[PDB]
Parts: sequence; C-alpha cells; structure tokens
Amino acid sequence: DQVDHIIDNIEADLKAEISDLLYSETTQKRRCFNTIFLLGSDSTTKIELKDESSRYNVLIELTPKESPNVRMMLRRSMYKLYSAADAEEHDVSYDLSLVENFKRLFGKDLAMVFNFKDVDSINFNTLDNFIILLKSAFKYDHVKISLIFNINTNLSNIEKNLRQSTIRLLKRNYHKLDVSSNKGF
Amino acid sequence: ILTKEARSYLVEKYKELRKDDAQGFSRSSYRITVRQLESMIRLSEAIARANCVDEITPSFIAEAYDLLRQSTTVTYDKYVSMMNMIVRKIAEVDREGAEELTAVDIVDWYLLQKENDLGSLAEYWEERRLAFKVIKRLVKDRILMEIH
Amino acid sequence: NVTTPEVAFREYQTNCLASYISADPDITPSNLILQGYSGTGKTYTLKKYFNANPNLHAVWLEPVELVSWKPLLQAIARTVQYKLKTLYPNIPTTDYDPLQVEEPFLLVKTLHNIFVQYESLQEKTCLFLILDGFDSLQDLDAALFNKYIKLNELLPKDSKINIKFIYTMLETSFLQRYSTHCIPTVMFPRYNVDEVSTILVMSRCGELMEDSCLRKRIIEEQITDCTDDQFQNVAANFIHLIVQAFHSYTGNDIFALNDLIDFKWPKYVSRITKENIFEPLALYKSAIKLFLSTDDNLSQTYDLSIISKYLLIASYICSYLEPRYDASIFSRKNPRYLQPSLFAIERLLAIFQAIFPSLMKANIEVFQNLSELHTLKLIATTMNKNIDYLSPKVRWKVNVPWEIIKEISESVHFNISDYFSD
Amino acid sequence: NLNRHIRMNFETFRSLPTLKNSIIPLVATSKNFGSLCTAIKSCSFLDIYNKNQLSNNLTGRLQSLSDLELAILISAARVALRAKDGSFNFNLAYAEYEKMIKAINSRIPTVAPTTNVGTGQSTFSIDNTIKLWLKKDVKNVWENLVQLDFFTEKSAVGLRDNATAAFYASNYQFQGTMIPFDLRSYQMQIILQELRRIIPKSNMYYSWTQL
Amino acid sequence: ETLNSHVITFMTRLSFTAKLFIYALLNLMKKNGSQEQELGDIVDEIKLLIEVNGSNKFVMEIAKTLFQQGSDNISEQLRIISWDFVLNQLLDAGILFKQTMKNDRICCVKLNISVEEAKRAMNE
Amino acid sequence: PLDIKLILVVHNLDGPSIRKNTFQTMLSFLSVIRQIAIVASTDHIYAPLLWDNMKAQNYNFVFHDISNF
Ligand SMILES: Nc1ncnc2c1ncn2[C@@H]1O[C@H](COP(=O)(O)OP(=O)(O)OP(O)(O)=S)[C@@H](O)[C@H]1O
Repeated sequence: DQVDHIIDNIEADLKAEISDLLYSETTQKRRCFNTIFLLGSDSTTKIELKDESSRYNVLIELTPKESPNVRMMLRRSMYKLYSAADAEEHDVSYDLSLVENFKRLFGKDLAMVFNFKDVDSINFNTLDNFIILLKSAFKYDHVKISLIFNINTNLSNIEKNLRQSTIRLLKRNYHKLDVSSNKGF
Repeated sequence: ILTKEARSYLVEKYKELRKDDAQGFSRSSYRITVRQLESMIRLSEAIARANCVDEITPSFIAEAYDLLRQSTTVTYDKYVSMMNMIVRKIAEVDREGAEELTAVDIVDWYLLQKENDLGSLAEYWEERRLAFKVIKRLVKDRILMEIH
Repeated sequence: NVTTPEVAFREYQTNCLASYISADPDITPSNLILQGYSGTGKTYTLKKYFNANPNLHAVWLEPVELVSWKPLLQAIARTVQYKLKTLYPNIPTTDYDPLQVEEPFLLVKTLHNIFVQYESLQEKTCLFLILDGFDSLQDLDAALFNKYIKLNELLPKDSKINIKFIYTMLETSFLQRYSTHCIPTVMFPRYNVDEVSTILVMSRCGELMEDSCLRKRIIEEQITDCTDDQFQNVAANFIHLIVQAFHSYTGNDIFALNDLIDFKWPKYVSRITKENIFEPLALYKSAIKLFLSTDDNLSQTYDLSIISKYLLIASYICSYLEPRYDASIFSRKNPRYLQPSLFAIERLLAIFQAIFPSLMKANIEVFQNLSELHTLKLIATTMNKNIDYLSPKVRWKVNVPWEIIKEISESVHFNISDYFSD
Repeated sequence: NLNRHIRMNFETFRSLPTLKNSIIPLVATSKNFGSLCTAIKSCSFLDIYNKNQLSNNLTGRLQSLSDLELAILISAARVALRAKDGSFNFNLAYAEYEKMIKAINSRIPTVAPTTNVGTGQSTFSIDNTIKLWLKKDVKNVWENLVQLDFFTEKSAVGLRDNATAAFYASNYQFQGTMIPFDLRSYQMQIILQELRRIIPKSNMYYSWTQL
Repeated sequence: ETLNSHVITFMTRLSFTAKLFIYALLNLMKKNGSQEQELGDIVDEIKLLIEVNGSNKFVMEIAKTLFQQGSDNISEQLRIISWDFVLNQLLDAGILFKQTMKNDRICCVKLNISVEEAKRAMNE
Repeated sequence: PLDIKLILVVHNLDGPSIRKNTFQTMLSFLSVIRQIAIVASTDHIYAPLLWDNMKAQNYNFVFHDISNF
C-alpha cells in the first residue's frame, strides 16, 4: 500500500510537470514547434493533454517499429490523427493536405503533439527527413505542433546524429526536462 | 645565464612541446625527451652568445623553441612579422582601455616601429603601401574583425 | 511585353526569367529548370517576379510536402481543376475525380478531359505550373524527370489553354543526368559573403528594429528617446558583426544565419546599456562573451553502472585487437580511427571475465546490463533487431567514440592505454 | 563574334537547339532596336549565358566556400590521398585538419614575452592565432559539404533505374544508419590534384593543396 | 542497306569533343589492357592529351574553348565543357555503357561496340 | 480485483518465434498484467541476454532450476 502510494505520487508528479511545461511558453516567434526532451526517459511514460475546447489536442506516438521510411511514418501518423479527429468529430488523403483542410473538415483549429516513443533506435536520417517535412506545415497558422522526445539517455547522442541545420530548428524553444526514477533518491 | 624569469617561462613552454606530441595515447614522444629540454637551454645560450648578450631573455627562449619545433603575398617572414607586431599592439591597446585604433594610426605605429629600416623616403612610400596591403590583407583574412 | 521586376542580386536571372516566360503561350517554351542550391531564394525571386506580373496565371506546388509521384499527380489534378474553376467562374464544368488518377497516363487523359471543355475561350492562354523543389522528392528515380518533361507532347497542341511547367531543382549532380534534353534552364549561384550580409540585413531589419525584446529594453532602460535610424544603425551593426564573425562556420547560408541571429539576439539585447547605443564598439567589447561560440548544442557521465562500465570497456577492446592477439595479451599466465571490426559473443564475456577486478562468475546482471546497452544503442548488432538474442550468425560492435571510452576508463580507474600498442 | 560563338557550339556541343536556347534570351531581352543590334554585333550576352549555365557545376561551388570549409575540404582530400581506396572517415579528416592547423601556427615566429613596464600586466602571450575549430562545430561544415556533393558515401547507388528498384532499395533497412556520423567512409568527388588547380593561390591554405 | 550498320558513319559525325573522348578512351584501353576505364581517369587522360602538345597557339585556342568558350571572364573549369552532355549523348546512344554510382570519379565505363571498328572510325 | 483469470505457460521461451524481439516485448507488456500468472521455461543457456531492466521490470522474473535430463 505504501509502495503504490509513493508510486502514484511520482506518477502524478510526472504527468503534472509535463502538462505544465507543455504550455504557457508563449514564444513570440510562433513559427517553430516547441520541443520537450525527456532525459533518461523510460519511454513508457504515458501522456495526457488538455481538453481545451474549440481546438483538438491530438496526441501522436511513433515507434521505431512504426518507422521503416519517411512515407510510411507520414501515412501512419496521418491515419492516427485522422481517426482521433473522427473520435472527437463523430475520403481524406493520408497526407499533409488533411492539415489545412482540417479546419474546413472539422471546424476547430488543430494542435498536435508528437511522441517518438523510443528515439535512440530510430534511424535518425529518417526522423530528420520527417521533421523537415513537418516544417512545411507551418504555413497554415490554424495548426500548431509540439514534439516530445523520449530519449533513453545522452542528449549528446541525439545532437550527434541529426543534421545541425535541423537542430538549429529544434533549438528554438526546448526544455531539458528529466524523467528518471533515480534522481537524488 | 638564465637569470631572467624566462626560466619559469621555459618550463611552461616545454610542457606544451610535450603536449603537442600525442604519440598513441599519452605514450612517450618519439622526437622529444628531457634531453630536448637541456637542448633548449643550450640553444638559448647559443643564441645569446650570438647576440653577444648575457642573461638570456624570454624572447631568446621563444626563438629557440620555434626553431626546435619545425620539421597578394610578399616575403613571407616580413608579412608574418607585421602580423605579430600589429597583433601585440592591438592587444596592448585592448588592455590599456585605449579608445580605438585606425588603419592610418597603425601605419604611423610602424613609422614608429621601423625607423632603422632606413633607405629612402621612396622606401617609406613603398613600405607604407606595403603596410596598407598587409592590413587590408588581414581584413580579407580572418585574424582581426573590423568595425564600422 | 512584360514588366521585369528588380531584385538585389538576381538581375541577370530576373531578366532571363522574364525572357523565357511571357503571356504568349507560343513563344513560351514547354519546361524550365530553376536550378541552384538551397539558400539562393529561388522560391523567393520567382514569387517576387510573379507578383509583379499578375495578368498571367500560375499554380504553386510544394513537392517536399508531398512524398511520391502518386500524390504529386493527384495534387496537380486537383490544383489545376480548382484553379480553372476559380479562373473562369462562368463556364459550366464537370469536375473530374482528382483522387481517380494513379498513373502518369491517367493524368494526361484527365487533363485532356478537363481542357476539351474549356474550348469556349477567347484566345490561347498559358498556365504556369510551378513545382517547387522537384529534386527533393523523397522517392526520386531516374525515370521521373522525363516522365514530367514529356507531358507537353501528349497533350493536344491546339487547346485553348497551354500547360507549361516550371521545375525547381538543386544538386547539379541531378540536372546533369538530363542535359541532352537541352530544356532551357537558369542557374542561381550561391552568394558571396558581402551580398549575403546585404540580403540578410535588408530582410531582417523589419524583424529586429521592432522585435519585442529591444523595444522593451528601450523603456526598461533609461529612455534616451531617439529616432528610428538609431535602431537601424544598431541592428545593422549587429548583423554585420554576427555574419562577419560566424561566416567561416556557417558558409554562405541564409537560413543558418537566420537561426544564429535569433539565437543570439535576445542575450545581445540583454547586454546593452544606456551608453553603448551610440557606441557599437564598447557594446561589442561588452557582449563579446557570445560572439565567439556557436552555443548551438542544447562525454556524459552515463547513468550506466560498474558491471556495465566494464562490459562496455571490454567490448571496445576489439576495435583494434583481433582474436589473434587477445589470448596472448590477456591470457591467464590506426584502427583507433577506422570503423570498428565486428565482435562475437562469448568473446566479450571472455575479455570481461578477464579484466573484471574468479571474483565474479554470475551472469544474470551481466546479460541484464548487456541488454541495457543494446537498448541504448552503444553496442549494436549488424544483424536484425529481433533474432540477435539467439545465437545465429550475429556480430556485435561498439557505437561509442573513443572520448567516452577515456571517460569511462578514468572514472572506473582502470587503464586502457596498455592494450593498444603500436 | 557571333560566328565564333557558333563555331564554339559546333566544336563542343554540335547541337542546334543548345544554341537556340542561347539565342532566345539575347533576342527577347532587348528593348530597342539599337540595343539588339549592338548585342548581336558583340554577342556579349552569350558570355554571361555560358557562365550562368556553367555557374555551379563543380568550380563555382568550390569558389563560393569560406575559409574553414576549404580547410576541411583540403585536409579531407589529403587523407583520401594517403589511403589507397580513398575512403576517409570524418575522424581522419579532423585529425589531419588539426595537425595542419598546428603546422600553420608552428611556422609563425611565436613570440610570447612575459615582461613589460613595471606592474604592466601587458605583453600578452598570444601564440596560436588561428581559431582551430572544435569537433563540436565542424560537424556543421561537414554536413554542408556532404550536401554540396563534394563528398559521397563509400559506394552509393545515386538514383536507381526506375521507381521499382528505387522502392525496393528504400525498403532496405540500411545499416550505415547504425554506424555513427563520424565513421561513414565518404569517398571523394574532387581529387587533390584538381583541387590544387582551382583554389586561388591567394588563399592562405594554398600551400597545402599540393602535398 | 539491310546489312550495313551506321555506328561508323555515325561516329564520323559526332562533336569533336566526343571524338576526343573516344580516342582518349581507346588510349586508356590499350595502355591498361583492361577495356574498362574509370571516368575521372578518362578526364585525366584528356588533360594529358591536351597538354602533351606544346603551348602552340592552336593548342592554346583548343585549351581555351574546350575549357571556356572564350570569354576569359569566366574560365578555369575542372572538367571539360559539355563533358556531362557529351557523355550522356554517348551513353544513351548505346555506344558507351556505364554503371550507376553517384560518385562520378570512380564509376566504370565500357565500349559496347568493338574496339576495332571504333579505331577505324577514328581513322576517318 | 486481483485473481488469476488465465494461466499461460510457454514451452521453450527461447523458441524460434517467441524469442523474436517483437513477440518478446508483446509478452512483456502482457506479463505486466497482475490477474495473469506467467510461467515459462527455456533451453538457450543465454536466456538473460533477452531482457533489459525494462523487460525485467515488466516480467519480475523469479528463477527456478529444474534439471531432470
Ligand atoms: N535577393 C533576395 N532578396 C531578398 N530576400 C532574399 C533574396 N535571396 C534570398 N532571400 C531570402 O532567402 C530566402 C531563401 O528562399 P528559398 O528560395 O527558400 O531558398 P532556397 O535556395 O530556395 O532553398 P529552398 O527553400 O530549400 S528551395 C527567401 O525566402 C528570402 O527570405
């Protein structure tokens, strides 16, 4: 009982800190998705979102298994987010068009967040190409994106593999939030 | 003798002349041992005997070190000497909090520097043009960053 | 007869583009190749040309936002049909399914069906279809560029409307494969440093003179009310400064600079005072502590444990030590540079049990931390991701560079300079 | 002149539509008759046209690079030259670059006196005087290069025959993915000998193109 | 007309650049006895062939044009003009046959036609 | 509530199919469930190579020797 007590304590702590840091960071640039790194992340940490009526908050989770190439990542993600817009909504191209049509096709503006489940094993060239792809979505202004990196460890490992020109795209507003059951005990 | 505090200097310098050598992984140098340090002592002393001056001064150690370490454009040594003197000058002006330094101020700084250059005024006109060539060259180079 | 605009560094290109493109579909060639590397403003000079000449008609596509030629075709179809519906609201029309086309010939048939009905036009008119970055399509093949070149011929010659393409591409290693077609092309060379600074300042003064942080610090400091030029002066000065100080690091990019500027502008603002605004010199001499390092990084004492430290430090030993020597230098009685050779299991365990400080024979925590490693992708397998944990043909190799090896060695106090000898 | 340009095209290209592509702008660009007559009498516009057509195949690229890029390039070419297969890692390029910078500093008189006017604290000891860039930053220049195609992967099939083989090669879960950034053995596209012929000798690294 | 080919009567009509390319390739074939050359190696051989002749004003003109269409304003080309273009004009014409490597200095090149007929074509 | 609602047992957990890392991870996230009893066995002497601390945490393996030859 005391075990599960402290367990739920730490769990609610993690959910709270991530939900907090996910918002309130009004960065006047507003042309680059904000990134949230999870240092030492177990990659098993579930995430919740604000209900936030008048704007869908759709979570997207990508596994290193879901990522054979760029095209299939894009399609799987598009299908997932479209199914979620349907569940919130009650013929569509699995592509970027679904973004801008989104408003016309669902009314409320969109705000997605990507949760790369276990990044260290994904082939970083693919992920890089995918991020450069996503960058194009910033010409519609009815959507905003945010990234949730679940690095297993070693932020240096990540910044060793990506194209530096894309790091300089992520580095717009990052937050080195840690998620480690082992920290100062 | 080594009475000048170049002594201390020399010690530190030898350090890097070991560090720059990186045989394997912190494995001993091929080319340099402590005998080379004793050699630096002797080379210094010998340069002193050359200039006919006792009590080796750190600049001597510097020359001995660089001589021991080896293995448009105009006469290369002259250009690099211009570079060294001008950079020292600008560093001193930096430390002293002096206001600024202009190209013509530097050319007159050399006017100061090389008067035993001698020759003729024609030479001065020529050496002046050379100085301007060199300073604009550094500009075109990336040594000192310009302003305004 | 067309109004050629002016661009700060596209004079020749502006002229030749307005020369290869006009209203008359007859004197307008079929295709066109705006070539050049990313950072020359093709997507911008072309836009600033079209906005100067609105009488004509164009479509703008983003081949990078699409992925393959299938969505490419479908998007071309939908954009063309909508553009025509919105270009002549009067003519009745039957829209064809843009999601029906899946083959390059289906596209031609559909376009023919779309154009045959517009034969009520008063004159031959052009339609410039812009593909912005036909190179960067993630599934390019040798047989796509010509596939799109040839659509001019298949389409009827006397249609009231004339589709004319404008391709955009980079990596001249691609355009070379199609020289013999002799399609007219324009090249955009990358800029020199000075013109880079010019473009950058004239494009970002509007951002920096009126950004939030500087204007804030205006009232946040002694007011010292001044004219717009003072902010112009200081902004342009910072621009020349950052570019002349980071050029050698960034090259002749325009985007990388448009990132460094925004990463180093807020702090630079913070390091301004009441006086330096009329003195860029001391302003620089004060803010210096940033001008000399990218700070674009956002050796770690890896969380891993003792047994893991030794596992890793032993699995590194055959990045130079082939099994020919290990049983010699490790018995119980330079390839530091090159990519590491492949281990095999039970050799790792061998060297481990050797250099672990008879003390330990248990292997549950050992393999536990081994799997931990392999999840951290520090010692990855050349073979697949699922059968590695059998014992089929399978090789293991370290994916950590040598500096972290030095770190792990010193921290664990075991020395490694021995086992490497040359 | 026009005759000479025609002859040039004939000897090199021997292809009319090429010359046609050259003519189209020269004619269509003019605004008055006298200007066009001047042009066709001098055909100067053909010069700029040839140039721009030629602008950035392989030499213009080489010319539009700053100092540090050129240094990385030269040093990497030297490393490729040493090894037989030309295959050079990134680490090798960096090590050779570092020792080249060490050399450039070495041949500088390297005066570092310590004394000065009493309690002066002046007479600084600047000796390196070349900002040897770190491993952490060069990676930027390395990516810039590898995407400016001065380099290439060891053996990479550039563009397959058709979308069939291309798609069958995209399904290939590659393993060079798994090898880190600084081990992909890049082979060379511009060899050191040629490199010596283009870098203008004014550049302060020109004396390293030649070994 | 149902027997005679045209490859001979064709190659006697290619651009001087193409004939230069082919003749260099044949020199390489007999020099290395491998009937397989490397593309950049062929470029080196073309440089050879241009420079083995003296500084003759005519060799001067050749060097100039073949490296820059006059107009010293723009000059100093690495590989000869139209070289990509003539390479392709050969390759697609089935004469030359090349493998596919994006690295354009170690890619192989082979003649599909007989060496003999090519040599004869050079002899006219 | 906490009671076994199904008992699964794997013969040769190192099998040519179950050992596939995908199948292994699926069975891990499965064995996280409390109301199920997980009991299995292997033959591969290298069994511990299969599970990281994540998969062990999922499994909470308790070991027992059974040698009957
Ligand atoms: N002559 C110019 N005048 C003003 N702004 C310019 C000029 N040249 C480039 N720019 C700016 O630089 C940006 C680069 O535009 P792009 O065309 O996207 O660059 P690029 O070379 O096309 O690379 P891309 O986008 O991957 S195709 C433009 O959007 C402008 O903001």
